[PDB]
Amino acid sequence: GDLVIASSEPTQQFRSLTNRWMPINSIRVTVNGKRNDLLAQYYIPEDFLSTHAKCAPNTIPFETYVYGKYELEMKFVANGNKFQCGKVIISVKFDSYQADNINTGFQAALSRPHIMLDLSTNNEGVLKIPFRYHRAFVRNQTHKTATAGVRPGKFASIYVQVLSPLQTGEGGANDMFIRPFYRYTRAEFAGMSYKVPLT
Amino acid sequence: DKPKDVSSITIIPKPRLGFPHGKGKSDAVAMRVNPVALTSFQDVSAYPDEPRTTLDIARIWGLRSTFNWGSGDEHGKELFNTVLDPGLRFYDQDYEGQITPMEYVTGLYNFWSGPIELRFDFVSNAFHTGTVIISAEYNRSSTNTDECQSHSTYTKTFHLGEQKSVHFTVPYIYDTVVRRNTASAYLPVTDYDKVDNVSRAQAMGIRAESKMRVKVRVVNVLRPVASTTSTIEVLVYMRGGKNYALHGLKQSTYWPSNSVVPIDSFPPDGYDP
Amino acid sequence: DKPKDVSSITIIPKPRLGFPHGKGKSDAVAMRVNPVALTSFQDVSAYPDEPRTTLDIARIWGLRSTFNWGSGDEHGKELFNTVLDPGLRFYDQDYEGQITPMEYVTGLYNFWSGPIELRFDFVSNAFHTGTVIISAEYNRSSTNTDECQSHSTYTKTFHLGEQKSVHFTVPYIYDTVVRRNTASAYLPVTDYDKVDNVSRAQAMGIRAESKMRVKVRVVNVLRPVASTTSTIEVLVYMRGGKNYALHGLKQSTYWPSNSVVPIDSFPPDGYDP
Amino acid sequence: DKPKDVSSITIIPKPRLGFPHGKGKSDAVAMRVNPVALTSFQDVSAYPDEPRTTLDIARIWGLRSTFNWGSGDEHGKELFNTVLDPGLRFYDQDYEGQITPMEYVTGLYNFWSGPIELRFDFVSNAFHTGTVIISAEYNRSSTNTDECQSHSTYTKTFHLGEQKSVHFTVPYIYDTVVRRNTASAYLPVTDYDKVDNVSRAQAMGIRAESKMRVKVRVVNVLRPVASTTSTIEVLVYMRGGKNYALHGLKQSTYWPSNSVVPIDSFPPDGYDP
Amino acid sequence: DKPKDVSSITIIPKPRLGFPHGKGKSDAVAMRVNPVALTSFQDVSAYPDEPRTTL
Amino acid sequence: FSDGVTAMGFQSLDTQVSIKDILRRPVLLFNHVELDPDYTGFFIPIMPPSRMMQYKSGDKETSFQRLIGRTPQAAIMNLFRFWRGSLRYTIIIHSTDGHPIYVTHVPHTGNRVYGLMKVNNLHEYTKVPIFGCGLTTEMIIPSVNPSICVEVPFDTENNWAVTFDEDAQRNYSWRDKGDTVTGHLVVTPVVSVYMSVWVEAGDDFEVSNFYGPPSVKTNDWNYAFSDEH
Amino acid sequence: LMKVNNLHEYTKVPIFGCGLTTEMIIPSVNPSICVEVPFDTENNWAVTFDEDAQRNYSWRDKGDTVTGHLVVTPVVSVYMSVWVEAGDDFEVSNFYGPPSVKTNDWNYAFSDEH
Repeated sequence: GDLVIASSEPTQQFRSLTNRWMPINSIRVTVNGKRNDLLAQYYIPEDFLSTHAKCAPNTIPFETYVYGKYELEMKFVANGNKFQCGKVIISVKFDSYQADNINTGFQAALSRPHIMLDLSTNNEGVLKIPFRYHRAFVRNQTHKTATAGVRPGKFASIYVQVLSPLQTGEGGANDMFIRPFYRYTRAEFAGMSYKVPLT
Repeated sequence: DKPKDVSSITIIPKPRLGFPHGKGKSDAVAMRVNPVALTSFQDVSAYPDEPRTTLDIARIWGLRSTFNWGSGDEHGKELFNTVLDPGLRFYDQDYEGQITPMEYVTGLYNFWSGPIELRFDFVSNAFHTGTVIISAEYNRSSTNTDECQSHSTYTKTFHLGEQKSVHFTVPYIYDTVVRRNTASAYLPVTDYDKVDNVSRAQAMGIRAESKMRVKVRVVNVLRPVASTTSTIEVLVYMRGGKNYALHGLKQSTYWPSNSVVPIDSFPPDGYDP
Repeated sequence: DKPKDVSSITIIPKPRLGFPHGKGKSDAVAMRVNPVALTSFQDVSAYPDEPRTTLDIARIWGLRSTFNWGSGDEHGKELFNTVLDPGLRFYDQDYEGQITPMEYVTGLYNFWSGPIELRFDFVSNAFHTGTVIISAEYNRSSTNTDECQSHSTYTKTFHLGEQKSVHFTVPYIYDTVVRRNTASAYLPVTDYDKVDNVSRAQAMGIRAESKMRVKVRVVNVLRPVASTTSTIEVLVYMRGGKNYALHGLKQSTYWPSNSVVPIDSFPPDGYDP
Repeated sequence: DKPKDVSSITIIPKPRLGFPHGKGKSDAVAMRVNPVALTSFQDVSAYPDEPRTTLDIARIWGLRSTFNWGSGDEHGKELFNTVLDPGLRFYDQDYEGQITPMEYVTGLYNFWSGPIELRFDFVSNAFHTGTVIISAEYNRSSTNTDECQSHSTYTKTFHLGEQKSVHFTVPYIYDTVVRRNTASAYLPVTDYDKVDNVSRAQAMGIRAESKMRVKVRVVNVLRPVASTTSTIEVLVYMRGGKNYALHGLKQSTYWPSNSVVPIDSFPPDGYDP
Repeated sequence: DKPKDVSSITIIPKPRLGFPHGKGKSDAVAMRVNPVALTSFQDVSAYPDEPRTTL
Repeated sequence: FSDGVTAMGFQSLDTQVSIKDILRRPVLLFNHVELDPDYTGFFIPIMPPSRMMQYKSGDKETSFQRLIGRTPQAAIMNLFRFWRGSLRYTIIIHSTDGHPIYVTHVPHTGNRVYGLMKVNNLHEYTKVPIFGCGLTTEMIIPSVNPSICVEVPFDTENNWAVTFDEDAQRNYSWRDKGDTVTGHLVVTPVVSVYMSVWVEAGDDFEVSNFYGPPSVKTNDWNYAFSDEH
Repeated sequence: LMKVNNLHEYTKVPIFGCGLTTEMIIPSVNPSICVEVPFDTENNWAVTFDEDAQRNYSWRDKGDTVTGHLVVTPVVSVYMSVWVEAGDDFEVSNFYGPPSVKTNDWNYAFSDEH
């Protein structure tokens, strides 16, 4: 509805570049973790631009375009031995700008759409993350000539937290890892312009 | 021609219309050009997963409490023991944490009824095994030493194995059709004032406490393999039943204390550096 | 007979009816003999060419600006450069001139949207020739030295020849569905009072400026014959698009300063010599 | 049973109803037994010759003026000369006489339009003979010496003979569709107060005078027989046309001065001798 | 368009309605959400042996 | 390039683009002004607000509201010179008392005045009131309802009325001087009491003879911060 | 209560006679009113709350907490009270769930065992 009106020009999709999976840097899950402590948190799509996956082919169209809508999926993979046990919850929070301090609890994680990873069975989790922002579009990149009134590259936050701490047996592995993946299911881009380095 | 108007009626003047009533009719004056013009929701509207009622908020799973269970814990020992009140967590001390949505929204209504579901998830592997029981006691509590008294009440036995979860429905049997909330309907004390029996004497209501109790006991002790952990942890989730009910809007029991700052006029009040 | 009137209703008294509302119902009292008698428009009525809406006023061509173009002006040089805001001409200085009708009437509404057309007429003969480009940049401005950055944005190249005009549609792409006006919605300062940061601190709104820019560059330099002029002039006309929109009535941005005198009572106030 | 009345409406209280309006609806309270009882006109009613409108009062023939015509009066001489205003007889002096009904009732309305008929009756025998003309001049007056200027205007020549009368229609051609009354719409000065330019400066309106003139000239001189009179008299009657119009009720221009005495309480005030 | 409201009526203001009358009509204001919501007697109601009149 | 899709009716179904609907929204003329019973009464010229009623920096201080020029209605009336039809005024008394205030219409006479004024420079108006002369009138009672909405008609000889002139105070021909108004409204009090007057267009109202935007000036930039500190 | 642009006169230049939409209250007739402020802004949704109210972050996103203002203009110094309620056309979305809370209501009441 808001797509066609707000953009005079039609938006473009890059299914070959976007729909493919893409890993990021791993998550260490220790036995030293307590409840409601962050393993990880991400401000999408900025933390898929600047920090993690800089030279990914998924990040090719984000140079040139200055607006877009973003529906993602995020598959997480847990790998621990059968002599451990622990619970990790991952939720999403739409338009989380100036709202990261509050509703950040595991309770809010349960309330918001989430996935529940067991660390013994070694299950996977799929977060269908649609676009819910308080404008028609989100601004893609910051720029030194751009205005400082609008904070770009943040329409949602990911929150990876201990739901229940990891326990191990006698002489067991003291930690196990989780690898996050992501991909774009609906990526529409408006406002073509000259390319820039990503942050 | 200029004929007279013979028609008349007796009228009772009132200041406002539908001021107490949440629905019905309104005396609203639109600050628009067209008085029948309303805000459009043709393009941007509500999302279908979102709740329409406060009961649908009370149908969300929230972590009530957790508790540990070890191989040293003998049979008959009360692992879990509480008063299942959707009103309050405690009758005797301060609370400060992340309350369940059903207890949060129940804190708004004066009256509640219907069954309350518990889902016990067990943080374990497939090599932990041991039997526990779920007891629901009405009109009386049992002695902690005497398991046999608790066995007589409304119970559900679970055998720990491959499935590391169990659903449970706490029923609703009392003398009344609806139970009222234990916490007060109006508390004007805000700044943590030192309270005496004189201040307690002029309370807006009386805390009609409940002696209903939920207990979980050991039937057969957790006998794990040496290769895995001996002491596991249990998640106790909780939500309202599908026939849960609420009534009588009142002041909120709970209120946010985490990262609260009062507003000020932007930007006269020292915002410009 | 004299029977009682049992009928009654609850009523809410109000001072006026349709006082905020531009349309609907009225509480008007006619100062006439016949209360249903209205002013006739049977013989003398509106002319068909006249506008019915304020958008039709915004569909009139008005000269935004002019700029000169010479044979010395090398390729890549920004001939024209501005911020295309229908709100304000400048963000940084006083304006005093003959504003376009679309910017005039946009100065009344708080919100605007839709494409904005530009028509570039060239004051030349058929013996002037040279190529120019029309650039529309969003979310970022380009460096004046770097033409290649501007070529990436939404452009339209024109070859100067026999036709000495070109139509152009500036699109509308932003984060929001509608943009708000940069100028204030209420300014009680009338007598050009010296303004400080304290006075700026208590503004009714904040000037949400736009970084959108319209630039025209030289592709190929104007190479005229010696017989005609070397330096020509360009008229830049401007109006709202056919899908232009306005909303939210507020105090006027612009206000007449040319030949304004206050009224006085005719003819007690020294009119009779 | 005693059910509640849920119906309600917003109302705007007003002191009176149809107070400015001459027709429509009334808020009258009858000082009778039966409130619908009205005064009967079944037996005694209006007479059919009587006027229903004020225009029918303006269709009655009234003597505007008289003037004498003699055998010594040469050709070209203006016999009659005036400004035909239904508003006022004079712009420059006091009037005191028996005004025509059409000028009387026109003195009530602010606006007038339509043709104005004149009927010239001649007080003569069948042995008086001579030719006269009727001139109607707009936008300009003619010189009294120059008859030829008056001949160019809208004229009607009459040959005096057996018929001692002539009907004439003064047309209505002006810049405006309706002309306004020259005399003031409100004059609070009653007791003949000495008026200065300061008092004239604060008038309620401005006397928009007319330069339209009605003149009657000699075409051929009255050549009577010696047996009859040499100097006859002419009656100039006047009324509004059949398409005469009036609009905008205001204070009366004329007011009775002949045999006016104020009332007093009958009979306490010295009536009993 | 913004036409005038020519309709009018004479009214006599009174403070309360059905204040002396035990039945008829009421000027009651419900302290509820739904103004037409009444107290249910679907399950728990009057007993048939009980008197309806004072006679 | 693509013309795209319009945003009319996206937010809400409250369209304010019509000219008459702008003109039908009321404007404050006189804010908290005195009524003196010594004089005949307060006079209001029957004309819509325009550049005529525009306040200037450092001129003679009138009883009018200053920001009338900067209202949308006056801005629209600075595009058209011709207008015809009835107008609606909303008058508010600053009192609760029983003493009524008579509002009396005056049709097109010729003069053009405003404010509290004596008629013909007399020293008595109670015995000879303007509201009991014959003209059309309607009374206000503060104790019942201290507001009113009167509708002054278009009673004049002209097909259109003059909105504005190039100079307000110029002593040109007096017959064409009076085409700025269609008469006056008269407010007559009992005691010295405050009031306020509002103006809006009637249901029957029309404007024509379009001139377009005159020479303007602004300085609104100076009285606001940007969004970059 | 606040001055606009730090002037020392507002009677000659009132905010209610600038051009904006207005409705007047008369205490002598009816001292209450029920106005309906519309949703006139550029955003698909408005921000209810922020993690800190007094934080000096970017000014364009600062203003998304409101959809404008309502103005009350008196004649003399006089008291009032203001009430808020939802319109017929109103909607909420972007559910977060219950934040961290605190209570002490137990302390201000007797039990039903003396």
